[PDB]
Amino acid sequence: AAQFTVLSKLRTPLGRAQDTFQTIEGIIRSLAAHTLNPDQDVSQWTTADNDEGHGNNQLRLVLLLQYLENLEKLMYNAYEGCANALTSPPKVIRTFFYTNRQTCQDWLTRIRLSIMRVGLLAGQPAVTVRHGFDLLTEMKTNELEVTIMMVVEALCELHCPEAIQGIAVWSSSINLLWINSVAQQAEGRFEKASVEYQEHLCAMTGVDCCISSFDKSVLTLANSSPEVINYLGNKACECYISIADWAAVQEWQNSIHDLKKSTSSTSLNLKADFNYIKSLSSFESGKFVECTEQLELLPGENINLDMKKLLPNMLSPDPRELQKSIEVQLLRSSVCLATALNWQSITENVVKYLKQTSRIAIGPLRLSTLTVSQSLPVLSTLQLYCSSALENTVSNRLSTEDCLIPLFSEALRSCKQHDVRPWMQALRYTMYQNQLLEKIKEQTVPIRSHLMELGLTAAKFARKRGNVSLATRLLAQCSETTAQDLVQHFKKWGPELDIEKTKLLYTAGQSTHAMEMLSSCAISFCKSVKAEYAVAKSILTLAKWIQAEWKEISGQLKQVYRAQHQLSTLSKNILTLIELPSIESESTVHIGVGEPDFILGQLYHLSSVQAPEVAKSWAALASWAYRWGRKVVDNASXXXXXXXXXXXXXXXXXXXXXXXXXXXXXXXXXXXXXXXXXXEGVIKVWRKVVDRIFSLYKLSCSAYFTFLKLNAQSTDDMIVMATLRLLRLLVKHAGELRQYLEHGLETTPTAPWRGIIPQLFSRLNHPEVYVRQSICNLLCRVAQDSPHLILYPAIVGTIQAMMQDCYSKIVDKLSSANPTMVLQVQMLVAELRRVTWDELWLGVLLQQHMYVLXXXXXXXXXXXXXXXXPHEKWFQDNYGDAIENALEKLKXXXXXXXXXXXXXXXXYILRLEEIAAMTNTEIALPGEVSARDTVTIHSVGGTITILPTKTKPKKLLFLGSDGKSYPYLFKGLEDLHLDERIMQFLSIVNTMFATINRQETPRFHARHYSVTPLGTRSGLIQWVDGATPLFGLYKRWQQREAALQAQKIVPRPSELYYSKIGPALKTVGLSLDVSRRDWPLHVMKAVLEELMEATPPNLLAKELWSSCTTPDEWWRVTQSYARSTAVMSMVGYIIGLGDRHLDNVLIDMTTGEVVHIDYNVCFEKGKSLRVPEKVPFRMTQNIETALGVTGVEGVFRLSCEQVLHIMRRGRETLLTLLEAFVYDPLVDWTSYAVSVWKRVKAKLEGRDVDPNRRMSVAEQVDYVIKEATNLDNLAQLYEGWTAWV
Ligand SMILES: O=P(O)(O)O[C@H]1[C@H](OP(=O)(O)O)[C@H](OP(=O)(O)O)[C@H](OP(=O)(O)O)[C@@H](OP(=O)(O)O)[C@H]1OP(=O)(O)O
Ligand SMILES: Nc1ncnc2c1ncn2[C@@H]1O[C@H](COP(=O)(O)OP(=O)(O)NP(=O)(O)O)[C@@H](O)[C@H]1O
Repeated sequence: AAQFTVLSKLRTPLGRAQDTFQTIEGIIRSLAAHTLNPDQDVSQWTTADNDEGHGNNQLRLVLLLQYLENLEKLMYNAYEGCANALTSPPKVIRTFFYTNRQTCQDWLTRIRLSIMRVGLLAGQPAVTVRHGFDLLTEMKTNELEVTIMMVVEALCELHCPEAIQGIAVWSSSINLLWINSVAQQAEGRFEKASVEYQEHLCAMTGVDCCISSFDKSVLTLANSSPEVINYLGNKACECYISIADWAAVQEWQNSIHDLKKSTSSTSLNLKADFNYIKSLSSFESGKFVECTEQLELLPGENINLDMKKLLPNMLSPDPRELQKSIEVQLLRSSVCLATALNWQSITENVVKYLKQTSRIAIGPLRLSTLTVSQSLPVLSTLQLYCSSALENTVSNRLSTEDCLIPLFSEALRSCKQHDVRPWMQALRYTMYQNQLLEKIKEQTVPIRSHLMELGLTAAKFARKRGNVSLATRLLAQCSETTAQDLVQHFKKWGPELDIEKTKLLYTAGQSTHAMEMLSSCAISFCKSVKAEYAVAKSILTLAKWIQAEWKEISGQLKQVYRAQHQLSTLSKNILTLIELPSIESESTVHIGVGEPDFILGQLYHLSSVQAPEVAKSWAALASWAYRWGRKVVDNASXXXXXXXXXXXXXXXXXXXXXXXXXXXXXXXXXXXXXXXXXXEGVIKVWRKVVDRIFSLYKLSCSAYFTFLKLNAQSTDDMIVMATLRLLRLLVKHAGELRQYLEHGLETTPTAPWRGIIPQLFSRLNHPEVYVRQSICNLLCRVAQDSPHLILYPAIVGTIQAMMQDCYSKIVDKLSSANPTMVLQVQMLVAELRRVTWDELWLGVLLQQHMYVLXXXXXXXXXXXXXXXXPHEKWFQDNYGDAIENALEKLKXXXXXXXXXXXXXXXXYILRLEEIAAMTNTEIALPGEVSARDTVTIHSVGGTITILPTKTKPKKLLFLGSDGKSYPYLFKGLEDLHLDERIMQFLSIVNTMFATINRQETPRFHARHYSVTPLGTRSGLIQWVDGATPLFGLYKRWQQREAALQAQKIVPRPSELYYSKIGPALKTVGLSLDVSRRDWPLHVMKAVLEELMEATPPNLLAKELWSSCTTPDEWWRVTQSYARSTAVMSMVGYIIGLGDRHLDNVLIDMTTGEVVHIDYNVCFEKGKSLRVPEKVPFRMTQNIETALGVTGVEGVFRLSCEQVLHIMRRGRETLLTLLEAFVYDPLVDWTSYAVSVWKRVKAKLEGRDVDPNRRMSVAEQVDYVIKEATNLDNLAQLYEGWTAWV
């Protein structure tokens, strides 16, 4: 319909071009006016004949908005155009829409204000958000506050506090301190938002309107225009209603009435049916008489004592009204059933009522599919589930498990992105059944456990968002206004309830009381029957809380330590917990280990022994032991004295004792030192002391091995860290603690080692004997049941005998299960290596022509001819006279003629038959690290394409069993060994975002491809599909502009830049012959400014908008793009990625994510070039506009801060991996690697640019953004970078 309207020059059956606009404008204005006053009763939009017409009204309202959205897109494409998103319309249409652009834009900006209200009414925040952003962008020259209000409300409905915060900062640069409060409410903090709203209202009116609430001192620690006043007043009521605080609602109503009567506002009025609120309060309080009496005033069919027309007339198409109607119907059914209990008397009519209610409640879920939303409504889903549960209990009389709401504790780890309202609705309908159980004499289903589970989960979610009052009420209900009250009232779900109470006490501010309660609870849990997950959780929580207050708790730990070798409540409790009866001695930790630090180790050991099935207990103990072991070993670089004195039957004894442990080939050095100092039983004491010093490493190794064995449950990020630590300790110290490493490696599984395989292969040249054997055995074992990860590396390596015997053994071991596969793999590798002739001859001739102006040339030519002796036959039959020509020219135009002929014949498409072809192959694809069900190669592409201007790349495709094509890129003489390390690093970084990705719609991810080297110079790189280069959009825009200007090729970036820098330099005195270094800064800034003003800054934004189908999809794609850009910007700045031109940045229109390809200018290599680069990442005009109206002030900055926080927390693993990359014999860095590692470490530690000052995450993000967005740095950049676009 939209296409027909645009293609007809707006001349539809509705009338002329103006009649259509007038009709749409009138309908939109009427609907918008009805939003302000819900009593307008718009004809054909608020009335229906039955319950089915009402759903149709909402459907029609959504369709109208979709039609307008498509019409605008088509008009824009008609007068401006796109780049592959939409097809160019005919010339006649383009000519008409180009001369009428002003009228079309004026009409749109004229109705944009009403469209936002209509979108807000229809429950489609995406429409109003997009329209608001478009309206704000045009406002570059009191309608500004209304737009901000609608935009903030829409963003609040979408649960996007980051965008709200960005908008607050953006608006602060134009009396808008109330936006932050809405941001707080968008995160689920209803208790704090109401207080902030009251504080703002008391200042915008001058009259105090506060109400009684929880202690404001601890509330903050746990987490003038009439329109603004009314908006804030209504939001406060909404916040109070969300947590179901009826008393607070009544108090707020009284306060609002008093404030209105004390200021004669005449415009401030709460828009909320209080009769419905009173009915809800009465129903929840158990007073069914008052509830049924109050329900008679609400609209709709009378309470049960036709079925199709249950909803009343004049109903607004607002989903909020539908939710209220459904709630009223549910309450009526519940009251009717309760009165009927005290089976077809009053059970026959209620079933039909509930069935109709359920049929109506599925409307919103159905509408959620018409628009690609990727998610279902939350309140609407629970309404339908509650109706189903009520229907089941009315017919089964609470006798089947289907009568309960399917809300369990499992939602704790899968629904962290939702507020507490769903739990409130579930609890409201569950308590009714619990109370109803008292009127059923027959057997029923146990609801007490379900109620306890729901209450505990609701309390946990309430505490996680600062709602102390709600959490207190829920905990009290489960247990059947000041912190002191909570302390005096709280100090299969027993242990969970106790731990939750302790956590709430800690959140309220009483850390000492919470610690004491946890200690008392742990002492009892350690003497329980099961206590599996209860002891570990309590001990780990107590240990974590102790580290927080390390300054105020260090004194107590010392006292408890001294008390053990011979006290407050917490100290005595800790003493009793560690002194419990069933491996760490004080002698091995009395050298450089702090006294309070030993208590933590004992606590970790106790947690690990009381719960051997918990992986967390082992990981914590292993980490603590490893850190202290490294510290004691670094710092160290009675029985012993008695043994030495007895075995040596005054200064000599002291010297010998000092030399025995001075700095412990070691045996020879010790013997020489002893002989030179004293002048053989010293070997026993020396061995005993060296073994005692390495006790921490042994304990850490045992704990790490146990943790890895328990993961054959825990995040892979921790697994990679443990494996890296074990490998590093085994490489560094191998002979001192070999007894543990040997057995552990011989018994450890092979699943947690699939992430450090390259490091294992790299450490195969260790200067030891059993170390190499152990690594080889581990790799051989990994090959079994998983040969797709050892096949290519072993085959390439086998194609210093230490680095050869291991590879041969691995290949032999892997060939014992499929010799045919190994042979085919070797044949394929050989064919690929030989498919890298004409190219060699051309290169040799070109090099000789330049190196000529003797015997070296003759020798090189002879070697090349000897090396060259389907495709080779043709080359030989066509140029076999080369040898004769070279021999005749030895005693020289033949070489020049051959080179010229080759160059002329060079100026792509090849065939596989002439350059063999297998089928039904069972070889793994080149790179299947993450593939549970590996796909084998099925065929090979019959054609090969050669990429021009980029050396000699070959695009080869591979067929799979899944009938899908997998493109690849073959490179010759590139040495892609370093790229593989970068790709592995990217995967390790992505590994740290697994936890945060479970409760965030826009996932934190860094797109990357696979790199498979095929030797020392060649390699196979994966091809990225679905992502287009950013330069394409600029090129298409240039072509469109040229075509438009032709009526009434395109220049290259260098040609366009010089054409402007020439006259500018000539107008000041200098000339083009002057060196680029000696160029005025003002001239460069002026040319950059002139170039930016000529290019449109919304190319990418418009392309992304035109690619999406619905507003919801547009919002999802925009958020995905912002988060991906932030993640890649921080990753690139941390590693030091450079050369970020338009051809190296790709964009996936399907999802909105970005992906980089070239990585040869990493590790700050772009800073030292002919034209140095001073920007950390690309933040040009087009990149910033695609982020929205606020730019880098909202989601981008916050996402960047989050990414930096995660990296700073997990920098240990990144540095460990980088160290391994540095010490790699297969990586060609050319102490450059040491400098690179130090630079990365400094950036990760926050000490990027500072002598001794350590910056913060926010400061670092701000500094990087400022350095990447300033015009002074973008002007003095290479012209090929295209800083103006
Ligand atoms: O109360 P719980 O249900 O046990 O929640 C805890 C804990 O919550 P609190 O910090 O509010 O006490 C943390 O939840 P998030 O921070 O991830 O939202 C997190 O612990 P940390 O972040 O402090 O490490 C995680 O525990 P963990 O990360 O160790 O798995 C989690 O669940 P569990 O404690 O049950 O594991
Ligand atoms: N993984 C990839 N996926 C898709 N396209 C790619 C990939 N890698 C490179 N390309 C593109 O395919 C071509 C490969 O040629 P390439 O050799 O990378 O260009 P180049 O000028 O030599 N830059 P460089 O790679 O640093 O030498 C270029 O046009 C790249 O933009």
